[PDB]
Amino acid sequence: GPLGSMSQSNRELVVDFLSYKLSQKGYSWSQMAAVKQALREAGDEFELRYRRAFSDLTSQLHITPGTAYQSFEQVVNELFRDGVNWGRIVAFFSFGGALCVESVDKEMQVLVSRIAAWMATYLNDHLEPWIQENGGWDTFVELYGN
Amino acid sequence: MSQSNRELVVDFLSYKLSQKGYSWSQMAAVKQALREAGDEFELRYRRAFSDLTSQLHITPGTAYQSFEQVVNELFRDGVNWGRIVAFFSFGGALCVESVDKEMQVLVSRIAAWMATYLNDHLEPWIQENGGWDTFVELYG
Amino acid sequence: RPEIRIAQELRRXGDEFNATYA
Amino acid sequence: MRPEIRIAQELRRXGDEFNAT
Repeated sequence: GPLGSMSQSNRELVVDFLSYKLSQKGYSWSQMAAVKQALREAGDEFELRYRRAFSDLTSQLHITPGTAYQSFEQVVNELFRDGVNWGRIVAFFSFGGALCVESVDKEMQVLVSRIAAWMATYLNDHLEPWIQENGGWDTFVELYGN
Repeated sequence: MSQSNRELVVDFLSYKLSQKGYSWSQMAAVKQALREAGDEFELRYRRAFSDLTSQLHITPGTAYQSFEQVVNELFRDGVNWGRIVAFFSFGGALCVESVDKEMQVLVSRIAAWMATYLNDHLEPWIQENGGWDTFVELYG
Repeated sequence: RPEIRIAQELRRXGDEFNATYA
Repeated sequence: MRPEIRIAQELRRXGDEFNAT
């Protein structure tokens, strides 16, 4: 196996397992593990309730590697064109996840790695200012966690 | 904060991909197989382990020696993947027990003891037996 | 247009979602 | 009959049974 990250990776493996076992018993390993869990759960609930929003994204958007970036950016710019709330942020994550899954379904696998970067850039550049002003991710966990 | 936002994207997408049978990364796949095996291990042998962790009488003053004695006896005559699964499950059960008893300070100590044992005493076997990739193929 | 169509649905659904749990 | 050894020998047995399946 790969030697170059063994020390850190083995640490992350232990943390991941213990985070999971603690969560299963109603506990949280850390603030960040709790943000991650709340976002996974909110995304599950959003996709459960609004499933038809996500149907046939790649054919409706005519997604190709050459057009994916502009299509992604146009959707997110319209989503937030007139402001931000936590519910719209959940929609943003759920949209990116659906686009990744359906890009893989449609044999455009290279798009997963790019969407993830496009999502992180938009989060850091355009959503983080609002998030800081509105209580940080801890307030999202307060409002949306269990 | 920028790095935390990246990790949040990575965690969300890794989960969504795995829900549909796809994998973000090898590390994501090892973590998933380990979570699944740990759940299946505890499902089958829960009744056999009833009270056994309670019986260790975990305290801050005795936790380290109790942890070492258990893991040294577990691997006394060798390593296999099932005993490694048992090792992780044991550590998780010990962590849950610590919080239950209001000994939350033990969680980070237990996590370190597990990583140390994994790095120093299990990794040689793991390297010889296919790496974590072979674990994923047998248990994923 | 398709980008705007889906984005407006996401926006309307996000606000409704936002309204329920918080 | 030490509690540490009792849980460890159950972990080992169960571990080995799990490994075999």
